[PDB]
Amino acid sequence: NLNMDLLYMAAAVMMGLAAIGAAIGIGILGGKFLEGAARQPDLIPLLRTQFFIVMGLVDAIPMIAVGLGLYVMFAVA
Amino acid sequence: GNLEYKHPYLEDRDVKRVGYLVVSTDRGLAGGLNINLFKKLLAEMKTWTDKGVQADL
Repeated sequence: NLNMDLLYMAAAVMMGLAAIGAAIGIGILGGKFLEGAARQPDLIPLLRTQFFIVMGLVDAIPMIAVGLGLYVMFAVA
Repeated sequence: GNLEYKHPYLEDRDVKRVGYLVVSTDRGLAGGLNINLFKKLLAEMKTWTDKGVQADL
């Protein structure tokens, strides 16, 4: 019935937007990591450390949205 | 340091001629001070002019 026709679109959007968000966020965040590394190599272990520390907090909402999108696209639909 | 630049003053090239900045006294009665220096300079300038490179003072 009509449910099959809207959910596969709603999830589509709900996850494409999170894609845009996480992609641009991580691109920007990693750009400064690379410039810092090229500026002062051998600090790379420390930059990588605190980069991954921060990056973990960037994925939160995008990944929540991905999870709920899938929870809809299959378990609801 | 952790970065480096291609500035001319920092890396060698083919010696085609040399410059000398010569410091001398303005007054006499100093003994051999000036002449030892000028003789050393003349010796090395002769070395360089043997290799066919001019020099400027």
